Amino acid sequence: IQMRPDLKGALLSLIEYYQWDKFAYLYDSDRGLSTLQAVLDSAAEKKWQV
Amino acid sequence: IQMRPDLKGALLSLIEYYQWDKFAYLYDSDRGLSTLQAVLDSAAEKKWQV
Repeated sequence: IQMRPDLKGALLSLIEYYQWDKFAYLYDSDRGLSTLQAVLDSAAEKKWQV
Repeated sequence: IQMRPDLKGALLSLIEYYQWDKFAYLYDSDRGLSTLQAVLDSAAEKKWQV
């Protein structure tokens, strides 16, 4: 019973609102890279230079 | 006692050999992401577009 909501989708919509294209993604090897894969897989569909 | 040698240094030295600057890194989550962290952390040290 994962009480925490899936944050992957939330952050993906915010970067789309500000219309970013070239940023830096500082990640810690702690909470998992599930939010890192989500933006790395989407780094090809919507182009980004992350 | 890990029999398999570390590949992280080897691949980085070959990419530096072919002198690549923009490539595609198709990784599978199966064998881990230790090599994925090696290219991502070295993506900034040499300024690549992965």
